[PDB]
Amino acid sequence: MAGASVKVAVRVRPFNSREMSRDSKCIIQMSGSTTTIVNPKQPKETPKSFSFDYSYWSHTSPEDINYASQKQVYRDIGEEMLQHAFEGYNVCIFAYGQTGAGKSYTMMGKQEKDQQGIIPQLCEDLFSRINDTTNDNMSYSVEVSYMEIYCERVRDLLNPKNKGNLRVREHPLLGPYVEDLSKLAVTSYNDIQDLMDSGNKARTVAATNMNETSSRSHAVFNIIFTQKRHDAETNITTEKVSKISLVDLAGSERADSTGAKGTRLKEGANINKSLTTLGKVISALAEMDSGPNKNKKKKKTDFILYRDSVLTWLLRENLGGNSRTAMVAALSPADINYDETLSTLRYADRAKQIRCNAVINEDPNNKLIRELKDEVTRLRDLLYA
Amino acid sequence: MREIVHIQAGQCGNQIGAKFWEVISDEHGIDPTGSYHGDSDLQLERINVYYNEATGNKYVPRAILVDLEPGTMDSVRSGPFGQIFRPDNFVFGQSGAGNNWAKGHYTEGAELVDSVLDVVRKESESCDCLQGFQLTHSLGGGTGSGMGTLLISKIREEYPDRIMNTFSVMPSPKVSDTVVEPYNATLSVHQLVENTDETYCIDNEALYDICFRTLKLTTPTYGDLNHLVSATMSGVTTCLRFPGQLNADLRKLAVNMVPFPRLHFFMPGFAPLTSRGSQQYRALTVPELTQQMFDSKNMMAACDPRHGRYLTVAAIFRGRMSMKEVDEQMLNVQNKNSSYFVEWIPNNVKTAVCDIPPRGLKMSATFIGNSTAIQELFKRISEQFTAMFRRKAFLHWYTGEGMDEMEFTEAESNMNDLVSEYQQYQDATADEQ
Amino acid sequence: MRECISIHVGQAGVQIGNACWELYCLEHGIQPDGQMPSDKTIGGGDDSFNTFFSETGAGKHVPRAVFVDLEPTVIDEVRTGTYRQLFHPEQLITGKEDAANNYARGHYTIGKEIIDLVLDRIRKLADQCTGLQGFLVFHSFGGGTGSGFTSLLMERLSVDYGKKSKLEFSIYPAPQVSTAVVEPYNSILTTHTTLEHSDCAFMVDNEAIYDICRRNLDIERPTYTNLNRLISQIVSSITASLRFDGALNVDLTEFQTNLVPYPRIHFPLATYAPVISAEKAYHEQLSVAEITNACFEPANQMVKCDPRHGKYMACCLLYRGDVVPKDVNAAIATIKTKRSIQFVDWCPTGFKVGINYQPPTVVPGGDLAKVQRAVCMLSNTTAIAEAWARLDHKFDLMYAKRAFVHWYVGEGMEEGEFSEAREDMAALEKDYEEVGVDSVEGEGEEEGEEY
Ligand SMILES: CC(=O)O[C@H]1C(=O)[C@@]2(C)[C@H]([C@H](OC(=O)c3ccccc3)[C@]3(O)C[C@H](OC(=O)[C@H](O)[C@@H](NC(=O)c4ccccc4)c4ccccc4)C(C)=C1C3(C)C)[C@]1(OC(C)=O)CO[C@@H]1C[C@@H]2O
Ligand SMILES: Nc1nc2c(ncn2[C@@H]2O[C@H](COP(=O)(O)OP(=O)(O)OP(=O)(O)O)[C@@H](O)[C@H]2O)c(=O)[nH]1
Ligand SMILES: Nc1ncnc2c1ncn2[C@@H]1O[C@H](COP(=O)(O)OP(=O)(O)NP(=O)(O)O)[C@@H](O)[C@H]1O
Ligand SMILES: Nc1nc2c(ncn2[C@@H]2O[C@H](COP(=O)(O)OP(=O)(O)O)[C@@H](O)[C@H]2O)c(=O)[nH]1
Ligand SMILES: [Mg+2]
Repeated sequence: MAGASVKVAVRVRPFNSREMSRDSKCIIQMSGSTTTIVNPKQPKETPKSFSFDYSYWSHTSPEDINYASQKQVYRDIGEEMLQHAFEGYNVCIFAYGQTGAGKSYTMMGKQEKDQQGIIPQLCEDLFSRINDTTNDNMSYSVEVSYMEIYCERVRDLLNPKNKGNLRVREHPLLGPYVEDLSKLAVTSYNDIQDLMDSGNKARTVAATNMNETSSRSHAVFNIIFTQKRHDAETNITTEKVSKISLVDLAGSERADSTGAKGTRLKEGANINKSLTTLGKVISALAEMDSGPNKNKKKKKTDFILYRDSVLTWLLRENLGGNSRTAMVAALSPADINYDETLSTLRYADRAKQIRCNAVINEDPNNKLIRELKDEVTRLRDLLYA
Repeated sequence: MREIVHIQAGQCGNQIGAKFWEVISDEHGIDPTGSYHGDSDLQLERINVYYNEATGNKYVPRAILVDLEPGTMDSVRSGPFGQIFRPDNFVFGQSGAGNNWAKGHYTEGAELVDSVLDVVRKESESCDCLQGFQLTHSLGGGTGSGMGTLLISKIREEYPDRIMNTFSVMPSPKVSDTVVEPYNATLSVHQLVENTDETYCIDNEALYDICFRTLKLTTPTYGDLNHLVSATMSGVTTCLRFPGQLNADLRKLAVNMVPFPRLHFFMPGFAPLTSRGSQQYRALTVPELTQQMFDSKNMMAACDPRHGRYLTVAAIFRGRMSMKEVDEQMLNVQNKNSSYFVEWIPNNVKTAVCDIPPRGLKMSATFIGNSTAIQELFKRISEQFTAMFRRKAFLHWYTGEGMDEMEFTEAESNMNDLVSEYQQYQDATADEQ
Repeated sequence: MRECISIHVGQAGVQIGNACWELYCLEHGIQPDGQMPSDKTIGGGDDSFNTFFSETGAGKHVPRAVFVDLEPTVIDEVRTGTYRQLFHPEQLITGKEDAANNYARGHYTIGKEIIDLVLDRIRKLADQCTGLQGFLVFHSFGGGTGSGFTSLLMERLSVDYGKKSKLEFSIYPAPQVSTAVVEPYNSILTTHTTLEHSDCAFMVDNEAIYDICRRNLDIERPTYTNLNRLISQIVSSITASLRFDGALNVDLTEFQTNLVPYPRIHFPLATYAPVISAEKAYHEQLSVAEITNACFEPANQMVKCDPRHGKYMACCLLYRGDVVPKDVNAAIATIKTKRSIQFVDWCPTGFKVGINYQPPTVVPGGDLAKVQRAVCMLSNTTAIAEAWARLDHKFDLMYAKRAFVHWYVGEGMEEGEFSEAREDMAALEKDYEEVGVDSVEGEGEEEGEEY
């Protein structure tokens, strides 16, 4: 078991071609660990504001100061979580965002392979670290699997067969699992890229008003990692086994945005239900972490509840037990796309919500007058003393 | 137009369905031959909820009867209301399951399910705007539990937006008429927890207790128990059929009664009950109905509600009455027994009023409670199930029909989680740690 | 001439509509079948008043109303009831399932599939009118239809028409008793559209009217019919100035000009003074001063809130019957001397007055006595915030644990909208606290210098 240390991160991407073509305006402003956003239609009352454990400004590409470089975010999250994985405990990454905000980017990176997202840095450090560490007295095994959740049904991507539904089960000792789920071994990150592309081609996608290509289902990319030791004895044993779950969440949906009827509304409803269940479990885990840390009196077991949706059900080993969780939320900079960003921040504000506030400074002339008066008081003191 | 399709599987479900159709036919004034010989005008206003119209002003119900032995079909056809049903809906096979869950759900039922589904689709497509389904069955038997769960699964897969109900007779603590009951009850509850929106829990022991103590009957028989259950079933869906001052469909009860998706096991009840030869002493008023309705000894679930807390309650009244009396009485019930209501729901009593009371009762009321005490039933079943599973009492009869031991374990785990989830919202405070 | 459409939505709206139209037909002498034999006996007149009714060639009068619902059960009573021939056949039912106490099913999913037809009928009705005054929507918080469909309809009406007034008469949840468990979510979700789009909303409470019926009319077991009759009397007193002659007449726009100080505080309470049974109608004078005093009694309020805990921003009195202005001035002067009644310091006048000659009518089979004088008082005050605060608490106790939330998101509403609104309600509660504060002492810094 380990403390449910959940890391909340948000990142703002730059402009795209269409947004640059229009006379759009940036509305997200960051400072320390707080981000604030304004209304184009209501610029009088106040900006709304949120606080997260990490705020990342990848807006200005050529900027040199406080730029959230991809190596930086990898150092923040992926290095520590790979270190946790090598200890033999499970690791989970959740990628969330709405078409445009910039999810894939953070997960994959550019195509020129010069600025790498979370996946290449993690995988290459895993492979490279092992290749430059393995010895006669140790063996390492790595496998990969890729599945999707759609309308509370599990479907396989790597297998090219007829896409029939599979059946979730629950081995008494090993926990939940899926029958007939294809599992393959990999040697280097090129193999993972090939499998990932092949699987991504098989995902279900539908067009909507927001974008022509919108995710209609969650995806789970599991990396099974096993270490075996050859001690100076006839008994050769597996030291421990760990799992890395890289997860793609479909964005929250609103008929006030996707006006399609029929199957399209049903998919959105199921997506929203799954997202609500996920937030419900994640916040409870953070509360579980927080309680005994403060008062030493663990809150019994607050028995967390996963058997509510298939997504949280399959990932039971990764959220709970001895494991760590980290989440990144993409945000788009168009003044036009307000409520998408508002909803993304609101749903990102869960999972150990951080206290947020505003500052507001004072009229510069008044500050100058106050400084002059303070100097005069000191000098009058320089005269009195 | 809110149409309900009615299904019934097994001996228990068939008998209860027969009695229920006899009751409803009396309510709407339909003769056994199928013609209408009623008096009031409102009876035909909403007859299409349960009945279809034939050629010569003859009505036919939407019943679908299922079994794996022809004995009960023959019994129902040779009965007072045998000829009202459609002949083409009598689906059956031979060499029934025989109290074996595996035979009902994996081997024998797999052949009849296609025909049953064809009939169900045919009946459903003809409706104007289907609302939901029903299913009467018993969990302690083979055909009932197995075929009912399979039908529920398939229909839920096919029609995912409509409301599925079910009236299930749970195994009793003490009175037992089968030996392999706990396996069937557990391997089943495992499906009912997943594929159903509302379940009403019935138990023979509670009904026998009502008959012996309240009604004062000396020789209860299964007809009486079917009577009680049928009265409740008629009471639940009243607001679809008759006008009133505050309506409540099945979906409104679903929305108001269920806080979380996996907590939909209800304790039903009905008032009043004068036991006869004592009507002249008891004055019938709304406070008397509310008093009898909440009594612990009136429930049909064989659970003591005083051992837990009421997550939510619903009361459907039928008659001409004042709304102030109803609201004040529900408020008084909530205040005087504040220990037995959860604190984080500020008000947890839904109320509905209908204008047309039953045949010969100035007033009536039906009760749908949702409390944590129901967990006891599941716990009791587990306390038997493991006692038979540690040493594999009657397992070879189940594995001989193709069922891996894992399926058994994957279930004892699911019901145990259900008991734990109910146990969470049961303690009457939560602070400190 | 001066026309108003009444729009009724939900079971509560439809039933209050039944009571209101019974009262209007009794008032103008129109038979339930639409004929008016009284005009034929008279030989000609303006009894077919255009505020509510429209006349055809054959002498039949049709009301200016639009009933809406999703349950056929409620409207089918009217279609086969006593007034089956009064209304146009276009009653606008959705022969499908009800919204079922779910605000979402009534603004995002089942709410469409009927809004276009409703707006088309309203367009036809409005085209028939030659110079419109405004709208009167009747709905009820808590219900799925009366919240979601009311919100959608008000949004579309505000877009289409814009400048015309829009008044509400709504049933707010009671502090203690209720007929639903998911009421607070519906009320809080409705408050946004009640705030932005409507121009003046009146609120009532079933618990208060029950207490009034028990104490005044001596009815120990009232039903919804009596409450609906009382609300109908209120609305009739509101609209009486458009129809009948009077010494001082008050239009619908005068209410708004005199009663709302700022755009966001348009939530006044309503009261009706001479509620008295026939048996107690004797033993009493029922003079002008008595009814004016009774209007300010905290026990007679139609909402469970104490005026003594706040301040009166503005008031408006509408008198009916044998009333003379001097007695009215004397009563107002008497009220201004009491210390229990508090007025904000920035409204020294704080009174609007209207007098009408037509006295109130009596419904056969009713329970209100025949009286010569009557008064209806509309008060814009700060006490009402207390009521909101109570309901606010209930919302939190259900939203901490996310109870009953999966139903709402299963129909097309992001978990965010819930909080985006709670914040809106909290902002509104802030304003009412801000406005009622006395002006800061000698508001413009300090004065007193050379001359
Ligand atoms: C006072 C009077 O007139 O006699 C009653 C009577 O004495 C009581 C005891 C009746 C009687 O019920 C029983 O004796 C009984 C026996 C076994 C199981 C259940 C009930 C009655 O049989 C039951 C019967 O009820 C009805 O007729 C209702 O409409 C009922 N329908 C049926 O019972 C029915 C059964 C088969 C076929 C058709 C109709 C009903 C209630 C709610 C919703 C739908 C239907 C009535 C009035 C009575 C008698 C005759 C004694 C009670 O039953 C009902 C449902 O009313 C028992 O508790 C009530 C309270 C009544 O006071
Ligand atoms: N004063 C008064 N209130 C009523 C009346 N009828 C219903 N109500 C109130 O309305 C509330 C229920 O909301 P409704 O708008 O009637 O529900 P609905 O119109 O059927 O719409 P749905 O909720 O979707 O079913 C209850 O809490 C009652 O207090 C009435 O006749 N008079
Ligand atoms: N922080 C960033 N810095 C630079 N470029 C970025 C950044 N985030 C996103 N981008 C790029 O800008 C575009 C936005 O990402 P995009 O592929 O539209 O993600 P998305 O559509 O928001 N994903 P999803 O939320 O799953 O639907 C892509 O071309 C990204 O490569
Ligand atoms: N309430 C009620 N229960 C019954 C009736 N008949 C049988 N049962 C119950 O059903 C159980 C046996 O179920 P059974 O009908 O054989 O299931 P099936 O064989 O699949 O139809 C027994 O434990 C009885 O308690 C009845 O008429 N009424
Ligand atoms: Mg309704």
